[PDB]
Amino acid sequence: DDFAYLNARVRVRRGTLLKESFFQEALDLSFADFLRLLSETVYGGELAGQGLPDVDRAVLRTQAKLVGDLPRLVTGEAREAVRLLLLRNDLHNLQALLRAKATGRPFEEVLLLPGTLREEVWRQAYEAQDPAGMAQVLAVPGHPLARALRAVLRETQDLARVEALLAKRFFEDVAKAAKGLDQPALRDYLALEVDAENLRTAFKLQGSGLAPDAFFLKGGRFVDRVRFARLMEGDYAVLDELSGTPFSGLSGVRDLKALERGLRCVLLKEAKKGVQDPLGVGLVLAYVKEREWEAVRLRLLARRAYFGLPRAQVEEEVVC
Amino acid sequence: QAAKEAYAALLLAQAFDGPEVVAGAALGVPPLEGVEAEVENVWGSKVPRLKATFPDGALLSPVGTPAYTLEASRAFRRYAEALIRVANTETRLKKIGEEIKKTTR
Amino acid sequence: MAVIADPETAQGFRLAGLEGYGASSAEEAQSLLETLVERGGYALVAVDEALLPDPERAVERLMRGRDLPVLLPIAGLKEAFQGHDVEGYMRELVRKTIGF
Repeated sequence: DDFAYLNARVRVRRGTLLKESFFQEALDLSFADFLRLLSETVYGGELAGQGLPDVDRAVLRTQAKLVGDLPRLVTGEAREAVRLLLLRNDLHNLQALLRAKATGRPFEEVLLLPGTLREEVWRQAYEAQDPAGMAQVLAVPGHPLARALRAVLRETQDLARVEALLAKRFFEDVAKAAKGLDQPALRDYLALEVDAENLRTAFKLQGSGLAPDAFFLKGGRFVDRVRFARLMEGDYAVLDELSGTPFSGLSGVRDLKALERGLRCVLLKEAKKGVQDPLGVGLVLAYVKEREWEAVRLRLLARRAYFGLPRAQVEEEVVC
Repeated sequence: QAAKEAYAALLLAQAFDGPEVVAGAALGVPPLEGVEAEVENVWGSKVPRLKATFPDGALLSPVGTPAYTLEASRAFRRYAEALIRVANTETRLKKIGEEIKKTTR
Repeated sequence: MAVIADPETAQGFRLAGLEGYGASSAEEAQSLLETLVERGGYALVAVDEALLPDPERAVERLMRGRDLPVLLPIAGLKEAFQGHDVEGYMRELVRKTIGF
């Protein structure tokens, strides 16, 4: 098993993470100067073309070899712990894959990177012609996200529903396993991920007339059914009573964009102070949030530069 | 500008979240008369008009990108609505063409 | 529908609720434009101001009249653009109404 070698491999990698002062420089640059800067970094090391499709691809391929190769390098008890983190990036691939089989559209225009399910699992799944067979091919790597899929697929074959019940059931699955793999660092974070999900499920489905109890799943810290119901009526006075959590910063805010920005920045923060717990999954935890967030800012800074958008429209979203 | 706001900021975070966004949202406008065509007889010959209002949803796609997904879905409205103005003036342009030409004639 | 625009901005009009078939393939998007309106099996056809056909006669002679509109101005990009107010006003005054 064991994170002893694996943590060590990641510590060398934390050396080539992009510090805050790069994005600071990049805003001052035009697209031509941005491109010269980008090539110094490790995302730059996969670059294959000046234009936009190529920037999206260099970023993605950097994430595929430095982050998406982690579950293979461990096994067992190590592997389950690392796997839960990786699983969110796999769910994104799965939801798109499930949707290409079902609505008959090509394999293309989806997210592919390795994680827990390999590239070949997604190709064999795609080519499967019965949803049940599609499901056994997915169940081969082993993970809680299969077991979550399997139960939802028994109730339904409707696209929109499978998507929602899979996500709900999946975070519930994740939580139980994670609580049983211990460590304070992971527990604090898990709580925030669920709390953030809860808020966020409420925002995405806002005003659809639905049940507010459906947007609250266990794992919480301070949020409950009533806050959800008020929130659903359109009242944001609930967020103004929400303190003692690091979402203290959501108070007095009522725009969906500022609210959701806020949750992603909070989750970033928890993970960045998990490096005072680098033992076990703590360090990897911090490493994945930072590679993800970094990749996102280079894509936003590249878009902002190419189309000559307003600076303040993106300067605020590239810092927490 | 507030349509495009999100669009252009969801291109390199899309091309694999394209799938997700189109799913939660209300499916495509019909290609055969998705718009509402109105007929109207008026001087300057019988010119037909129309208003671009159709369903497309807003702030209701589940899963995906936290901010951008929902903000892109909402943006569809700012196509629709905006397009009605040009929907009436470019058809008015063809009417006032007839008049002007017959007048000078 | 179809919106006929720049490749990257064409992208955002292919999303559900809307139906686009854009992209540039020419400087006035003739390659696409012509073929597409020829059928008139789209509820609306729209051509932006980042292309816009300098010979409008070309289109009319091919579609052969249409009871649905064509070439609705959309900006076609974002860079804080709002010159499409005064531009469209003069577009009107040059070909019809009073002079200057």
